[PDB]
Amino acid sequence: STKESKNEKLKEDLEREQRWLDEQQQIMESLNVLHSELKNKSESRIFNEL
Amino acid sequence: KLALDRMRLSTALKKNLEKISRQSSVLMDNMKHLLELNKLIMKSQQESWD
Repeated sequence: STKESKNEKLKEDLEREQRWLDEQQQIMESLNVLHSELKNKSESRIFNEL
Repeated sequence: KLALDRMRLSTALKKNLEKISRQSSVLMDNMKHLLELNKLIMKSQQESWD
């Protein structure tokens, strides 16, 4: 009985960890793209703007 | 102490094997239940491993 309960909990945790890993991969990719875009890209100009 | 007791039990059980096969006991029901449980336990163990 204890082994059955352990297996059920293991499967549930596996599913949850897979979803979390997918979301974290997405977040990391977006953050890396944003950092690359930011890295890719004097009172006279301020006075001209005003 | 445990090793000596186990060896004594083993030889005493081997000496009377046929009596526990002809008209054996409810011990046969106990043995069939243990045999049914062990396989499921091992299968659950393998699943947990994976």
